Amino acid sequence: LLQYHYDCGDFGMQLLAYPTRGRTVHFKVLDEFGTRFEVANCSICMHWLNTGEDGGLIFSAGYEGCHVLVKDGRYVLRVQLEEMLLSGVVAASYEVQMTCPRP
Amino acid sequence: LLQYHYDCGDFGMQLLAYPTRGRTVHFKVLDEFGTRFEVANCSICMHWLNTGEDGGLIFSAGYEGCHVLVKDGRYVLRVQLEEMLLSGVVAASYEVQMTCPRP
Ligand SMILES: *[C@@H]1O[C@H](CO[C@@H]2O[C@@H](C)[C@@H](O)[C@@H](O)[C@@H]2O)[C@@H](O[C@@H]2O[C@H](CO)[C@@H](O)[C@H](O)[C@H]2NC(C)=O)[C@H](O)[C@H]1NC(C)=O
Ligand SMILES: *[C@@H]1O[C@H](CO[C@@H]2O[C@@H](C)[C@@H](O)[C@@H](O)[C@@H]2O)[C@@H](O[C@@H]2O[C@H](CO)[C@@H](O)[C@H](O)[C@H]2NC(C)=O)[C@H](O)[C@H]1NC(C)=O
Repeated sequence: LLQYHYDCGDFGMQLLAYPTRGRTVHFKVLDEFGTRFEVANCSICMHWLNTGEDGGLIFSAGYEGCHVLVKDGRYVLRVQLEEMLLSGVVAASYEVQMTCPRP
Repeated sequence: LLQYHYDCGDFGMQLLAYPTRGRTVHFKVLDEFGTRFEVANCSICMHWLNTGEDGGLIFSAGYEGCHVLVKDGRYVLRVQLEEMLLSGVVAASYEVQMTCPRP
């Protein structure tokens, strides 16, 4: 499987994913219509992509960033992870709802 | 003064500005509430910043990009240009409404 978890900060949250076997990870943000948006560095939307010292991918998003929605007094962002082979095919896809503050 | 003009393309438009005396140019996109957003490379919003061969700054924006509004069957994007000194102070500010297709 794919190792992932998310942390809640003061001004935003970050999602850390660890792919195996040389695979890569693509993050896609979802809106209320189910449309999928590729995640890239975006200062206007408060989206950022970085690699950790352990070799993991880190997607950090501000609470007031693009497509982060407010429901029941909590920040919620629906992100789908696509774990892919170097050929460009998707090996596995996971969907996670980042809800801050937890639970 | 500051030299600028915009061109209408098929899928988007680009704004070209030419600052003098070593000044720099900052592009800010405006929404309907008057809030000012700094323009940077943003694949999700279809905003891009590049420098031309003549040394000018080029801001290209897709017609379906962020804050591009539809009024009277035309794409309209309100952009404010800040011409600044290397000290960080604003020397001059111009506001332009990019309307495509012209007029
Ligand atoms: C995407 O952008 C990051 C920089 O984003 C920053 O960090 C966020 C938390 C945000 O709040 C701002 O502080 C910053 O804009 C790039 O990251 C750095 O990566 C370069 C390249 O390896 C490295 O030289 C820098 O030292 C890094 N910065 C820090 C503070 O360690 C990142 O490279 C960009 N990614 C792509 C693909 O363009
Ligand atoms: C910001 O991004 C551009 C690349 O954006 C591209 O062009 C747009 C029209 C878009 O539709 C896509 O095709 C692309 O993502 C960067 O530009 C290039 O700049 C580098 C650096 O000088 C150069 O090596 C490349 O050859 C350029 N690409 C081309 C096609 O000429 C630009 O550098 C980025 N700016 C910043 C500040 O990060």
